[PDB]
Amino acid sequence: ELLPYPHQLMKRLLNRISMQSQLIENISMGFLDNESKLPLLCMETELERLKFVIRSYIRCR
Amino acid sequence: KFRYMPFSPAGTPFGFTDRRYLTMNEVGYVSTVKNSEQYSITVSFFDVGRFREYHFEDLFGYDLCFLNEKGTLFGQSKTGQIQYRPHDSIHSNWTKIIPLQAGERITSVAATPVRVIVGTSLGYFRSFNQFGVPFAVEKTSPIVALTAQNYRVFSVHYSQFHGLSYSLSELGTSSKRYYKRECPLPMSLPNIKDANLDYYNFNPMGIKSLFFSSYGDPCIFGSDNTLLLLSKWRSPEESKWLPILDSNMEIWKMSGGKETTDIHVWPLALAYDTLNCILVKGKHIWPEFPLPLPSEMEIRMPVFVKSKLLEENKEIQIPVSMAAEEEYLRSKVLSELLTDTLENDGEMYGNENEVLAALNGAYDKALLRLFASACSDQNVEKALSLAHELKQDRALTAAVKISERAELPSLVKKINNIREARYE
Amino acid sequence: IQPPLLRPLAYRVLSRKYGLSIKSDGLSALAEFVGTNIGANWRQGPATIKFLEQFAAVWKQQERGLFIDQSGVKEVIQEMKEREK
Amino acid sequence: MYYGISQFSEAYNKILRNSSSHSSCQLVIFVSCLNIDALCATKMLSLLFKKQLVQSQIVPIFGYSELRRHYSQLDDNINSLLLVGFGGVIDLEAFLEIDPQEYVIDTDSGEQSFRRDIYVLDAHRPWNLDNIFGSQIIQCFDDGTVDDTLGEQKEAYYKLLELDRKQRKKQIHEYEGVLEEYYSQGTTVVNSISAQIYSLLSAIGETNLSNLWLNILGTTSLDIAYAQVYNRLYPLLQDEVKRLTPSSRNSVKTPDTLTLNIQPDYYLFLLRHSSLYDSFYYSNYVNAKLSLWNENGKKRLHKMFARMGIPLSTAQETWLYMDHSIKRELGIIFDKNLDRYGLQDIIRDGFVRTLGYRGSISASEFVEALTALLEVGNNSAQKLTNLRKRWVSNFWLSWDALDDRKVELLNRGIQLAQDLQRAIFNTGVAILEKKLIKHLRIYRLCVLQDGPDLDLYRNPLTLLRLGNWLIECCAESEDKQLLPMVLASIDENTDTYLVAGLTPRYPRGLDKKPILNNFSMAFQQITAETDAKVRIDNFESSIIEIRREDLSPFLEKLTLSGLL
Amino acid sequence: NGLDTNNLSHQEQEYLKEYCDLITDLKSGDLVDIDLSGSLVPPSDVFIDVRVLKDAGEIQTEYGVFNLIKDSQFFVRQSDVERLIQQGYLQKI
Amino acid sequence: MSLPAHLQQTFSPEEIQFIVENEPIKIFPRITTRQKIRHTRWQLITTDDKALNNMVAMRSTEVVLWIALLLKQQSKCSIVAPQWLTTKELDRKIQYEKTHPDRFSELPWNWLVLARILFNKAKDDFHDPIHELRGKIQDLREIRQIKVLKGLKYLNESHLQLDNLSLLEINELRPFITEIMDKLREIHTASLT
Repeated sequence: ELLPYPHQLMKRLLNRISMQSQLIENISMGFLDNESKLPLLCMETELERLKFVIRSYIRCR
Repeated sequence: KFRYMPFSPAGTPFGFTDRRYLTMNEVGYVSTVKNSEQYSITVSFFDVGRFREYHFEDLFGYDLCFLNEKGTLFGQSKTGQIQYRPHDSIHSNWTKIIPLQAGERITSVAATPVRVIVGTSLGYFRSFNQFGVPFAVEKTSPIVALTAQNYRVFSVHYSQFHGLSYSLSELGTSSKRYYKRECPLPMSLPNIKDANLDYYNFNPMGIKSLFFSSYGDPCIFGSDNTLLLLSKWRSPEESKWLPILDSNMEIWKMSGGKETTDIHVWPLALAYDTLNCILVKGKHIWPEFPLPLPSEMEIRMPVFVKSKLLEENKEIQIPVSMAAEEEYLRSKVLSELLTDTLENDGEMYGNENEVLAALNGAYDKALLRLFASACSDQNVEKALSLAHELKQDRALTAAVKISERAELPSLVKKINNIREARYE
Repeated sequence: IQPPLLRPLAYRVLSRKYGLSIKSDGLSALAEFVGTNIGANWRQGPATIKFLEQFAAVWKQQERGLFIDQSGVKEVIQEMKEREK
Repeated sequence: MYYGISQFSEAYNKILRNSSSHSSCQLVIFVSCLNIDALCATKMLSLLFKKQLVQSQIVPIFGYSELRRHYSQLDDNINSLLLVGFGGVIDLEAFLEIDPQEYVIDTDSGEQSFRRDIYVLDAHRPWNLDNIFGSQIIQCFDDGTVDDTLGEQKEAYYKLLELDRKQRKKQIHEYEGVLEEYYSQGTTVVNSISAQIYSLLSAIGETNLSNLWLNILGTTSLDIAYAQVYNRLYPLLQDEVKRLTPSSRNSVKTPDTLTLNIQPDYYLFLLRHSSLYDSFYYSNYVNAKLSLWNENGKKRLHKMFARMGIPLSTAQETWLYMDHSIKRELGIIFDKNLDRYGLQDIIRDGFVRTLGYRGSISASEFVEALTALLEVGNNSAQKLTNLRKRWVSNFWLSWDALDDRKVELLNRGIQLAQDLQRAIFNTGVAILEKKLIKHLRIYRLCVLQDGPDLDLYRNPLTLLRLGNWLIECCAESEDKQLLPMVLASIDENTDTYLVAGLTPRYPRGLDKKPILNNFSMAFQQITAETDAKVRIDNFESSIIEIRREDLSPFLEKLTLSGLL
Repeated sequence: NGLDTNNLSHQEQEYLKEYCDLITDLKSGDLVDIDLSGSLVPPSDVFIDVRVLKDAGEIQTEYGVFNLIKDSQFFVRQSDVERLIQQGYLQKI
Repeated sequence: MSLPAHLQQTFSPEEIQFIVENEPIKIFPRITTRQKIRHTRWQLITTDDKALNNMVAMRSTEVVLWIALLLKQQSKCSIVAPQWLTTKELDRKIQYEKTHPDRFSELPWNWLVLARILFNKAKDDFHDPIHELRGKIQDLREIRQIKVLKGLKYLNESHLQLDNLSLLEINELRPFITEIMDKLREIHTASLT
């Protein structure tokens, strides 16, 4: 059975993903202009995993 | 009689192996490998980001190795040759020979950010600057071990007539001071199985390691393996040694009553409230050339009775009251040490003050558990003494609630009077 | 005009949108098209997106960034925008 | 000179400062394809760059013209360019027509900085004085032997560059004489590129057992060409193996257990992988000593086996399948019989790296498998370009086989090496019987029209292998004068003879400075003078491609040339 | 299509084109941040060595142009090379 | 369709590995990410950033297993071996399984996947030799497989209970057991009036 759609949780996660992507883009601009890209890679991998989970759930729905 | 041999912290004898750890510390573990009688030297660094490992063959085979973040010290006790290599090595690795009389050998060495420390079996002491310029030449009791945490310096002097002794000093960049001078050391030397005898031949004192704490407080791991720490060292009059950790008792308790001989304990450094120590297994006391990750063990008081623990055993079990007593004692000692460190050395990190507050809360909780135990004993005097020992009046509120749970009118009245006094 | 500045922008707007390869020369040609407007032409960004969509609909070919066909497609999309005006 | 051996790690740090960015891949690496030492050095450099996480590109190159065409397509985002095993002897700045002023950025402050920096590495000791000194974008790497030899050369060169009167004429003549004495000298390799990379990794402290094995493989590749340099390097490799050797010894066998072993490695052909008799048969030194190309030599080998007392069938049986006790007795049998036959030079020491159940492998057999993979890993100018792409694919295949997980690829290389060595031995015996080599007294001339292995010798590796077999025969033969040798094989499709110079060498028992190679400059002068087409695009100047009809007049002009 | 016309019926081909348009439209708008056409394999490897299965030539990246010359290896993050692998131009380093 | 046919019923082994990676694990850092009172930050949205930013060299800390392995790819991280992943604990579990053929030893549901991943990467961190742990894991797997065979011999349509069974074993057994039980339930329902 299809589960009821949690709109609030999905929207909050999407907003967090958008803010994280914007912050990563700002950090990329600053780097292109401390200087350690390991945290940026960690954030990018976290965003990729979260987006993959969300897309998998949406595709199953 | 006593045999004078070079001493390197966490040093490992070659033994059967051609290679051995020249010295080991939190800054790094140095291992020398014999190569056609020219022992190749490798200097590993635990902080990979801060320092890059460098390995160099050594024809000298310097038997003394000291490691500090500013630079690595190397010394050949018999020849007197001493080489100091800066970790950055931007300054050239200076080397020199010290005047060693017939029968004189370097018992230990120590490194300082601006100075180099040298001690001899004959007791002659030579001070040299970071550039190798000899800043002082002196004679003292034979400094069996030398330890220096940055500017702070802690050494152990010993002789058959002088006995066990230790000198503490905070030289600094300037205004050199000796907090203690050859003060007697309350430690027991090992009796002089075959592997332990070989380890005694390598280190006649039997000290597994002599090292300052992460905060800089003096510490040492004796042959008895019961860790000792110099509490209140900032005030020389009130300074006192503390058997903060009994490694044998900890090993037995973790074994659950089993007595294991192959297991051992080998400390490289002591983090705050936790010892970074490798637990060597097998016959050899010293660890093998491959380095297992150090075992982190929190400080444990020796107040636990092995007979009582065995009676509980009938994986070891401890009485709740005994656990509360040990917890309160450890928390009080840790709070005093943290107060001294924050007052004098300040805070290297801002979390230390919050940790001290949480430790005070935990000490109050242990005192409340002991107060409940005294309530079970129905000794109102003992319960009131515990409540008076309680640090916080907010915890005294819980103490008064516990007294009401004990339904002792005298304890409740005394707790109310104590509440009024604390409000005053 | 400012091909380096538009390069991440063109790369996103094209490759993320369709999987189409964008040559550096094609990005430079799009930069010259953007610089045809004296100031920054933010609406021309959506115009370039529409041009890429029309190119995918008509040519339906990968590696559209070679710009030999993309320049003619840009002229076609510009004529379409002129007809829309 | 421009970068000291101790300063190699500093140059690597500068490369990191220039091209190290998670945002962009700003590094590019160029390696001469079909070069074993360059391949090992590039593998070590790629591992170091992977540890550094700096993104980069690797493109194998076959010739100097290919290198120039690759430089034409360089991306400006790449701020650093690396060369491995090539370009040192030549003035790469003159070849590529590079302009430091065009490249220099923020030249002022007395600091030189360029948008793209070119780092050069080459095994050959000779290096163009302009390459070492004139070009700043070029940053030559040397072991210090170049600096020691070029102290006077650099003094004279700088004095000549400064100088523009009869006394001034005398000074300029002295400078020109010093420069010319440095010039017109046969190229020779004095150090391995893998050895230089290992020295840089030691300055960084990054050297490990795998990197030491790679450097040992590069030195082993050099060994046949320069046994003297191999002897100079072998004690250093042994010292490094001792320093990096694990403390545990005689460890219990398990697949993970890995170590490098300094053990005897007899001069035989894949003795671990080939039968004992066949390993003796395919050994160039064994053939050159016993005259095995003759049936008398084969019978002498059989008599030697009989004197050793091993059954001839036991020797001919696969070495892996041979009896366990005979394997242990083989060392004593060699010590007894090689002295009897005078072939005691066959006994030799070589590093053999082991990994548990995967077992030990000698550096010589590994290098042979790598050379076989390079040779056979897979409009005439277009066909040559496709063949160069196939050579780059073979280089990539050998690089993949360098990975320990590709042990099957290494085994395929070993089988290809067995086949290639068999073909080389057959061709060499046939050439000895045919007397195709001619003692012209200016050089030794040999031209191949045989159908078999001509397409293989079109590959320079196989051509050089056949030349090395013939050179071993001539060196062991005392009557044969040590003279430069010319080997010319032609592929029918291209219809062009691949002529490569071959310097004479002393017999393996002998160990005298190696003969310098005049073939490079001789072929350059002969190509400039003769109308016959000759190709110098390949990184090896001695190797040259000339049309089938073009070769004979070119050969006459070569005999006429005074450089040979 | 997210990244054999004779076998399909004409109506089936129109339906497949409509489905591809619907997929592109679903990615085009809300939830555009994540490429819905992106691979459903979990991101097990952040970085993976990549080299050309085919000599396609220059290729785009986040901030770089990489030549795909035959048998040319690379070291890059798996996410950037995922599209190139979907193209089939580069396989397993 | 959006869901692969094999994935319609059970999770893939890679998906189970991803879940195990989502689990946390202790490790020893080698970088003083914590800054003294006298810098890039993780700022993770799905996991704690404070632990990573407070990591110091040789200071044991716990983090999600995927991030732990990512750091272990660098020399800075050394994973802490699980206590149950010790030779003595494995021998205890084997003895428990031998004494209780019916009752599985209380291994974690991801015991097999975690042991395999650690053997792939964390083999160096093990103080005990990796080969002995691998042999003990194989023995425990064989014992659990024999117990699973007996349980399949004792299947029932109503329900089943598998307390200490590995998550990977449950995922592997899901298709066959689910199909067999569903077919038996359908047969019983058709038999029902």
